[PDB]
Amino acid sequence: KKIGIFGGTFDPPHNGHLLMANEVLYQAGLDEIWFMPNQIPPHKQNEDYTDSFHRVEMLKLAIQSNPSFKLELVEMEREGPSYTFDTVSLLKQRYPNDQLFFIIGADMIEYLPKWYKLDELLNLIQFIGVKRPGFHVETPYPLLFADVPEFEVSSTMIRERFKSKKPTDYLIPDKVKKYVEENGLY
Amino acid sequence: KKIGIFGGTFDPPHNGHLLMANEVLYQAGLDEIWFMPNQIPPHKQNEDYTDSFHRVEMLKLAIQSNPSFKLELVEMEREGPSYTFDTVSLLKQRYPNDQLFFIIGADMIEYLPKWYKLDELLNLIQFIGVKRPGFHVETPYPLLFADVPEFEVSSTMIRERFKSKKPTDYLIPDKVKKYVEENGLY
Ligand SMILES: Nc1ncnc2c1ncn2[C@H]1O[C@H](COP(=O)(O)OP(=O)(O)OC[C@H]2O[C@@H]([n+]3cccc(C(=O)O)c3)[C@H](O)[C@@H]2O)[C@H](O)[C@@H]1O
Ligand SMILES: Nc1ncnc2c1ncn2[C@H]1O[C@H](COP(=O)(O)OP(=O)(O)OC[C@H]2O[C@@H]([n+]3cccc(C(=O)O)c3)[C@H](O)[C@@H]2O)[C@H](O)[C@@H]1O
Repeated sequence: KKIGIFGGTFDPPHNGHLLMANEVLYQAGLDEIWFMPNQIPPHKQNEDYTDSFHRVEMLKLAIQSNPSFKLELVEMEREGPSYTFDTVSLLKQRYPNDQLFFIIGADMIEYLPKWYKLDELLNLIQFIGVKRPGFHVETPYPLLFADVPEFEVSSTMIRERFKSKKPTDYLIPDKVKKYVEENGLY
Repeated sequence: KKIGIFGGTFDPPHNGHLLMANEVLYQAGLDEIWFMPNQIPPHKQNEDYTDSFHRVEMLKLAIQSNPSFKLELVEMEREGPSYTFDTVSLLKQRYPNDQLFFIIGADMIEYLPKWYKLDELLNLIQFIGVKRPGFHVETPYPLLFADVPEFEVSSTMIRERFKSKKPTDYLIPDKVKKYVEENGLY
């Protein structure tokens, strides 16, 4: 079972995610994409990253309509900063017969260096890069690519959008927008 | 009444369209965007557009959920190649008290020169340029700009996608995908 782990803090989740996952899904020839949400984002524990419960909620709304997208709360499986090396380690254990790939966008590609235990991690799983507008890939690390239309949208956009009351339409599912307004986020 | 005429042949209409329009609507402080479908695309009369009726049908689906998006079939009422001069002329007559702006993406911007009566049209109404990924703005014509998130997605993408059965999800309203599938398009 060829699976693509798509970790992210999704605060909030937006179309850009949906499109990349859905495109990587096809391009890397995967069976299902796994949206894995951080308990507490490793690279940002000093940034004020929404309570998790709302992230997993917003996440569930953004991916319901796609049969091939599946939630994965394995990192929510208990306390401490969610370091991919630790998680992937664990995952390769629960699912030893499945083919696993991790997915990141241009953005993170630039961050590979600052990233806990990347040299051990890269040995565990293979990485798939996409290419996000504004950032750019180039890494000196083993990484496979997947052509994916560039879509300029990041959560931080929406958050500011959602606070200065700017559009946010056609950038996040109409379901995710409501949850935010409803549950008072951003 | 501040209006942004958003002409296109929309074959098919896609999120890129929806996104740009909804942004320009904000960025240029307009009251509503008018999606204006060609009867027969001026700049490509020897290609294949799809009979129109479907373009208007697909167009109608894409913009239903947005109260500020409106359909304008003015060009559909009177035969022959839909030249923006002729039309904007007429428009500036039916609506003498409303503020009218036209809208194009980097795509069209590059094309301003090969464009029936630009010099006289430019006199009639003000254009608002966006910027599409792949193309790029630079023109020697009087044009205003509206910052709008780059979204690399074209109808010609979809058409090919919809015919080599590739994803198309998250690129066109799901209502638009159905119409195509049901009505045997592309
Ligand atoms: N338009 C777009 N086109 C393509 N991708 C886009 C995108 N907008 C956001 N994305 C991003 O969406 C995904 C994730 O969303 P987002 O919430 O922004 O992701 P983010 O919070 O920045 O972090 C990405 C993941 O990498 C892991 N990480 C990060 C840093 C350090 C370490 C470590 O162990 O040391 C691990 C962790 O699992 C995290 O969930 C991809 O990472 C991608 O970069
Ligand atoms: N991702 C994206 N980001 C921003 N904009 C994007 C876009 N993808 C498509 N678009 C385009 O969508 C809009 C229209 O859709 P589309 O079907 O592609 O538009 P298109 O068929 O290329 O032509 C644009 C409009 O210009 C007029 N025109 C064109 C050529 C010659 C003459 C003449 O007077 O001789 C007149 C005509 O009224 C038409 O409605 C904008 O033109 C924009 O460029």
